[PDB]
Amino acid sequence: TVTYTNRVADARLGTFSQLLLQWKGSIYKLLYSEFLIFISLYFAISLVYRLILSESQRLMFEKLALYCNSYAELAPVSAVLGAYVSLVVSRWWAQYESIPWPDRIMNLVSCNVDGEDEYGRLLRRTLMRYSNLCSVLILRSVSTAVYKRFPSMEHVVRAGLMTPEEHKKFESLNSPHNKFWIPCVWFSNLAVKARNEGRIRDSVLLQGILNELNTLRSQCGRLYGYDWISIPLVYTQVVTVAVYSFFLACLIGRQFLDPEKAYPGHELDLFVPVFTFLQFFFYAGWLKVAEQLINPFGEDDDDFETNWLIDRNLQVSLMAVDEMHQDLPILEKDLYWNEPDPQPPYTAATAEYKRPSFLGSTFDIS
Amino acid sequence: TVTYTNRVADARLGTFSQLLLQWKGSIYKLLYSEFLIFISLYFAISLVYRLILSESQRLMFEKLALYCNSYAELAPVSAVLGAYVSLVVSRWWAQYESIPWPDRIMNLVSCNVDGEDEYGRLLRRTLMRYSNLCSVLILRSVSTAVYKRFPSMEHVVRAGLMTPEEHKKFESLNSPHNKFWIPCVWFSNLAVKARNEGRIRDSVLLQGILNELNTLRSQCGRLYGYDWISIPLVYTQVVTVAVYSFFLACLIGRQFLDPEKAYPGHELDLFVPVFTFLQFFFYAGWLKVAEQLINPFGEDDDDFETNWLIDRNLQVSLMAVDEMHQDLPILEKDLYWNEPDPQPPYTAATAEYKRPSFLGSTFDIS
Amino acid sequence: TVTYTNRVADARLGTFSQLLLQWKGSIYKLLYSEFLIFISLYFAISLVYRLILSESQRLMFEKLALYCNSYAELAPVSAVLGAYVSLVVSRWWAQYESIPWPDRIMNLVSCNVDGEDEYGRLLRRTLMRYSNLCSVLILRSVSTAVYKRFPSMEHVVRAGLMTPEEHKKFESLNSPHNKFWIPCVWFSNLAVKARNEGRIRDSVLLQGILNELNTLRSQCGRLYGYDWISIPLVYTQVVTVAVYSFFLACLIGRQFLDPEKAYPGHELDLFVPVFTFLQFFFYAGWLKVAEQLINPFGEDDDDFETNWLIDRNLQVSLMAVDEMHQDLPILEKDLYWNEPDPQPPYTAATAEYKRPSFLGSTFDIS
Amino acid sequence: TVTYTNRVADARLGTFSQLLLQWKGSIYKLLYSEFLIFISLYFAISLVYRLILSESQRLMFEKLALYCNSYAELAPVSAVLGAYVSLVVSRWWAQYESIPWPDRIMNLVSCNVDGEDEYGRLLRRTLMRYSNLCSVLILRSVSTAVYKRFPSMEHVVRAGLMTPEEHKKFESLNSPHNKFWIPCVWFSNLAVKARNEGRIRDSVLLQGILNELNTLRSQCGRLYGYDWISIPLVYTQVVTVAVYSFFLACLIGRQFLDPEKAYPGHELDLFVPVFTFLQFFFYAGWLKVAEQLINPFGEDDDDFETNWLIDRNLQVSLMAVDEMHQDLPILEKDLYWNEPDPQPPYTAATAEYKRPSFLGSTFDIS
Amino acid sequence: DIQMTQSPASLSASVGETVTITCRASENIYSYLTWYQQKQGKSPQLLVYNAKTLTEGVPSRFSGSGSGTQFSLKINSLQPEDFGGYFCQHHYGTPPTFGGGTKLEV
Amino acid sequence: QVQLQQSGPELVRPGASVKMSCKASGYTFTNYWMHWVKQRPGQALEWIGMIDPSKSETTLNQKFRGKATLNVDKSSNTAYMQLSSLTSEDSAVYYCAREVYYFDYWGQG
Ligand SMILES: [Ca+2]
Ligand SMILES: [Ca+2]
Ligand SMILES: [Ca+2]
Ligand SMILES: [Ca+2]
Ligand SMILES: [Ca+2]
Ligand SMILES: [Cl-]
Ligand SMILES: [Cl-]
Ligand SMILES: [Cl-]
Ligand SMILES: [Cl-]
Ligand SMILES: [Cl-]
Ligand SMILES: [Cl-]
Ligand SMILES: [Cl-]
Ligand SMILES: [Cl-]
Ligand SMILES: [Cl-]
Ligand SMILES: [Cl-]
Ligand SMILES: [Cl-]
Ligand SMILES: [Cl-]
Ligand SMILES: [K+]
Ligand SMILES: [K+]
Ligand SMILES: [K+]
Ligand SMILES: [K+]
Repeated sequence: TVTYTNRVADARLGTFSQLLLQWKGSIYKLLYSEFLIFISLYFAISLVYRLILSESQRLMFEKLALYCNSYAELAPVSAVLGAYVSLVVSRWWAQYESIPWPDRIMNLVSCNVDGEDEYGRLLRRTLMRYSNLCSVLILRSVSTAVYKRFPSMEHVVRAGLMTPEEHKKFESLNSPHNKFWIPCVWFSNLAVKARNEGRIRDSVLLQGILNELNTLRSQCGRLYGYDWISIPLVYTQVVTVAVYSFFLACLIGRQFLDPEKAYPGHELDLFVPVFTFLQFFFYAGWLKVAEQLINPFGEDDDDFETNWLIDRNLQVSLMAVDEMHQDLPILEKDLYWNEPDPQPPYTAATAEYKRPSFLGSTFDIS
Repeated sequence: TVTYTNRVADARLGTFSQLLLQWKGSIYKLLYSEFLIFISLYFAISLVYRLILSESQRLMFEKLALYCNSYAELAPVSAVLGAYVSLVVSRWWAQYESIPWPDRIMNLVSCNVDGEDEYGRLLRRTLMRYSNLCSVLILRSVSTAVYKRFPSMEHVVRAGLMTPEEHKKFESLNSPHNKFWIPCVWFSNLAVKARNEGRIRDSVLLQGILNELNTLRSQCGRLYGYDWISIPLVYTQVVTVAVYSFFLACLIGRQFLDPEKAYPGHELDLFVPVFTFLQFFFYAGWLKVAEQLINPFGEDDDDFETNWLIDRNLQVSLMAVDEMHQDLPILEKDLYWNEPDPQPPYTAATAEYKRPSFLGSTFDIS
Repeated sequence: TVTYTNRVADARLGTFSQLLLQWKGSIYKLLYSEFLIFISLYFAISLVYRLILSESQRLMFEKLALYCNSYAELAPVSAVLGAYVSLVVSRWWAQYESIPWPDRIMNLVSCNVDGEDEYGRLLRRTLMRYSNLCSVLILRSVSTAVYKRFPSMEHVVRAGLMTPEEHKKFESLNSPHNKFWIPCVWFSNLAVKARNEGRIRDSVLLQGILNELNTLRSQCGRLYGYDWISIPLVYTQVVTVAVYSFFLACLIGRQFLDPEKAYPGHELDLFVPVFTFLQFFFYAGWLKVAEQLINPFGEDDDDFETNWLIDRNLQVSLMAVDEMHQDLPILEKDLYWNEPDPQPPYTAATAEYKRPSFLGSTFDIS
Repeated sequence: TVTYTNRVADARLGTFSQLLLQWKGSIYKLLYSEFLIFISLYFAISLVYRLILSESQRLMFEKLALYCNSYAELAPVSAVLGAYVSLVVSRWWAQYESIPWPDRIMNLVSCNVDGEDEYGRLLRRTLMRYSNLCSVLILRSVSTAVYKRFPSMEHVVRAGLMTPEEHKKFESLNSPHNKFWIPCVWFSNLAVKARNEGRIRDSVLLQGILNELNTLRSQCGRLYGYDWISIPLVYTQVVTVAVYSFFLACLIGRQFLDPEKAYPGHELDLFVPVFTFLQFFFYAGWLKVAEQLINPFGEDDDDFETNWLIDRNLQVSLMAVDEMHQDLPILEKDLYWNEPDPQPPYTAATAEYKRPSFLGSTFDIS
Repeated sequence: DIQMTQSPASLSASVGETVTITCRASENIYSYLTWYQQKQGKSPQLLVYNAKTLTEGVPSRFSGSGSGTQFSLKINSLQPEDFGGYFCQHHYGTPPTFGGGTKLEV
Repeated sequence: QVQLQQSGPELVRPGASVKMSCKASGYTFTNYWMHWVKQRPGQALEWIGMIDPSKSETTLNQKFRGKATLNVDKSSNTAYMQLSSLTSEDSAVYYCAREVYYFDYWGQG
């Protein structure tokens, strides 16, 4: 979604430093408001201490800052943050791999639903659309980016993802629960009807198509599960309390105290707490990692591109089962027909990558 | 169960702060009683020191508090807590994914058990009910929320999840062990009988239905395993001993000592230990995460909604194999019949999400 | 890719020490430039302090160095680095196992596509090439090492991985998305056509070949996913900010202060911060682990050898379905035909490894 | 390989203490040389300080030791070590589960390759040998213990794992890459030929045998992958640099300084750094865990017993498909034929283990 | 670097004849060799690539062979057009050094 | 049709610098590496270097390290080469060629 994969392909001098200059989906963009509020509260307190407090009040503030500073300890924050963010990242990738792709069903429907006639074409196209509909229905239930594009079931119809008859049949089935599973049932019935009409040879080929359907259903279920079962609220609150406890301590504890009073640890007054602000970006930015990935189907820069996926799948799906049904290129003899040990060429820049075969660690390299 | 997924969809200013104002399934609701006892014991000790102890006794208390405070070390608690809570969270999600869903069997039974006649209808409906019964039986064995709804096998019958004949057959089978596996055997026998009556064409389709049944059986087994094999008691006791040792130390160590005596570290008297109470919410709340998820089938706010699942599954199951058996909508040509590269529309709010195809990191974006 | 597996086979005296003398894919080669910049910035600051600053300025620098040194804390860096590098290492191995291997399809196509005639040969060879093409297409999309060898679809054709007719058919199919999935559809169609021509006996054997194809498609999808879904940028930036914050502190904090001034902790002046430089190799090298493996398909020393894999797969693939189709060695009686309990020999060096059968822990060893 | 499973069966008084007295595959055997070098370097430095250095030089050494001691910090070493050893242990167990076992193919070939005549026997025996050959070939490529037993392909033949005709066919197939995959192709071809000769009834049974073969091929591939893709060298170097940095600091920092000089922390001179040596065993021994398991196919005490596995598999494999083909014991009525609820007896020592059935947590135990 | 040694420096033949130019590699370059034809003043043109494969326009009378370190171009049944410059180039790595050349005169 | 159109002939005084062009057309500019060859009468063709149009990665010949410079303009589909510290020996014919495992299209020079 914010892909920088090609920038970090090699481990060169500025592989990671270069990324500090990027704004899209960056730490600056996510921390902006929070950082400013921190900056303000800090320098506000700083001026109150330098310009308002009396000599006697300043002595109390200095004693209060020493108290607060002794409680700004990251080690407990690092512990709970690391674990929580690890949990979020785990679910984040699991949710991605749970986005259903048509390609596996697409391959079977394209080759095993017979007929080069309009009905065979309508049959194959309708089967794929039942798959894409099972997906679009669940995606608009879990993704705010998709829902805002299909806010009502009418949008789904007008977008060409569901026919008005299907919508009628959809409404006809009375159920109080999410009907995303309906197209998945239609598919199995239509696949069986297709087999009875002789469009699907065996039951082995039919069950094979039914299996890939069931797999797609399990994908939609996983998406439903992660949307329904949030990370327990108590856990989320714990990590924000811990993080905020730290920044609360820093607000006062990290104040630059009087250099003249010579407090151990506060010998220099820089006015601006460089390292405390660097700690804020670290921990507030670290919390923002979880903050952004806790729901990867939202509208964040790094949230999944669910609407593009829908478009790509629609185009590719139909194309593979229609224009490509039993449509192959001209079979030719391959360029290595009479060559048992082909030696495919290398460009000038890639010849260093033509390596001898790795036989095993145990063998002597001679 | 306590779903806030939509609130945390985007990483905005108050994405996580907002959740601190929520009560249901919150850290406040789970810590309430414990916190009050801590508060009390603390201020109770505080008054004894300020108002009761003599000048000589106060010096001992101050020496005792310095001793206790040196043993309030979070680092070892963070170590054992983080590991333990991670184990609980791991089992927590594994148990969720072990809750059986009818949808995969539902799809096969609806399309592969032939007959639009009352027997074909009774056959399909009875097959699904044998699945839902295999589930309801195990759920009421592991979930207190479910058991309190089906305390006796009569409740199961009167609720319409088991027929009185089935209950008679159930009792007839003499076994001292949990019979949740019985409906799962009936299903396989009824599925075979259905095939012999010609209601199930091939064995390929029959074995396919038998496989999805066995999968559901494995789901029930996982639920049985997690209920039977608790996290080892010694491990649970260890983490509570560590946590309580910390709060025991804090009860005395974190007392506000005499400012006049000028003890290093105790220069300011605030009467209320703000950061120690913030540490209590952190660790006591962190322990409550494990405390709540160690049995996700209980009656906690964030425990699974097992009774709703049973209701939803019952409704959807029967509906898909009865009203939807070989019942499809009118096949139409799709809106993109003559469009090879469809361009589904976007709402005004979602046009920014129409992206160019991601081809790969290696390709030049031009 | 940089395999030292045989060197670390045994845990001897210098098993790991020996590896410190290796340059290829080493910590020295990856840190070289960064280290020099650190060295320079350090000794530059060091000379400014020793030779330029006035007695009064030196006192400020010493107070500034004490401030910076108090913020060079590795514990928070270790936390975020360890977690981040673990995530990178996790994805690193997942991407490797996602590199498709022909061997499973290779075995089926070689034995189940009938015909010892030129067509049977052309059929089997064309099937394998559709698999290898599905791979090469995705590899050149995710691997810079491969793309620089196949920068254009013409390179793919001229290299003998795609025929010009296939390229014509390829172009004929209008789609804005990555067409790596095309050969995977052709395969299923060609496999079905082969079955209709009587070259594939049953549908059981056909579906078996179609399944191994779908698996290969899922492999290509995983590669696409890891290339598309980068580790969230904010997370990457967080860990570089944390690491750099530490080295910024060290640049000044780790300066050798005046020994005469007798600062606690700075009693000895060695001019060269041995342990600080050793800490740099540790953390900068630890960050380089993630820096190198975050994209294992690049041109790093330890990045995957994707071009060799392509070559090996091409050679082996065709060879197994052509020269090896229904081509077996002469069946003989094995050397242990009349020996029920064979005792295969051992070399002189390996006789110590002939062990008695492990029966189980519970059995008494007598 | 060094199995102590039965010793640690129960958690008694000396369950783990007893293991400190064992030498085979122990921490003492792996650390011996390193420890002596450490011991020597330490006491060598110690004598130079006590007997050689002048009063003025001793003061510098004492200042140098305080500097080194401040950099012997285990916390960063624990971080990188724990992560690295965890990665090694993960791969260690994954490689074990990747060692192919014949049992699953063995069961199918034994029962589904028809014929009680010499050919049926030769057919089944040759099929199993093609599996065991696919394994032995890969094992001798990744295991130094196996390679030293099969240094050349002639050893494989003379050991009775490959016939000389097979070796001839092996050489006839021209390929520059590791041919471990060859027997796996022969198997699929021989299995198909067997089916065409009427020795394998259906294609369902043939594909079932082909699937278990493909699984075995995937096992060999995993072994090849772990042998080829070493843990990135930079990562290995990082952890040794960190560990050695610590022991370098300890060599000087942990020296017993002059008690008279009364350095804070160095009030007592024991000559022998008991706890520093105990820290050496901890960290150097912890590194030896990774050092030994980074290649579990070597010749370490705790490295896998790959040669015994080869022997066991050979014996059992052939025996199950030859002497056991369609050879069953006399069918009898079981001892519980008329007993619906059998109560198998218990020995005197095990009667305490006859427990009532666990019905579920929710049920009242009455 | 890989050294390309071409011979003969110049060959003289008449129409109808069949000549053979030879390029020899300093080290193994597998089948990575290309043959170019360059007529005085004009820019070179690709004849054979990948050691054997003829390009688009090249007539059947041109053929290449060899592998490893010994390659050769063979022009059978000469024509008037076939008179001019001929050189080879290896394509195994960087820099892709060229051959000395051959002047084919009437 | 693939066509590589280079700049016109140039004349400079020793020590100066020159920058010649090569405009490609009829194919995707960024998908083929661009090479530069030096042609002197009596000597063999010298390989100057190559450039990756996509990322402008240059790979020069050690013999031309300080003499030649490569860069491209993806927008205008033209490649450039700059020769510095020109001497009498830097006088020659300079080509730009397209690579596809071989140099199949050269410029006029
Ligand atoms: Ca989000
Ligand atoms: Ca609970
Ligand atoms: Ca080993
Ligand atoms: Ca890389
Ligand atoms: Ca035990
Ligand atoms: Cl801390
Ligand atoms: Cl599901
Ligand atoms: Cl600061
Ligand atoms: Cl602590
Ligand atoms: Cl089970
Ligand atoms: Cl407090
Ligand atoms: Cl620290
Ligand atoms: Cl996929
Ligand atoms: Cl230092
Ligand atoms: Cl430490
Ligand atoms: Cl494999
Ligand atoms: Cl010690
Ligand atoms: K960097
Ligand atoms: K916030
Ligand atoms: K060592
Ligand atoms: K013990």
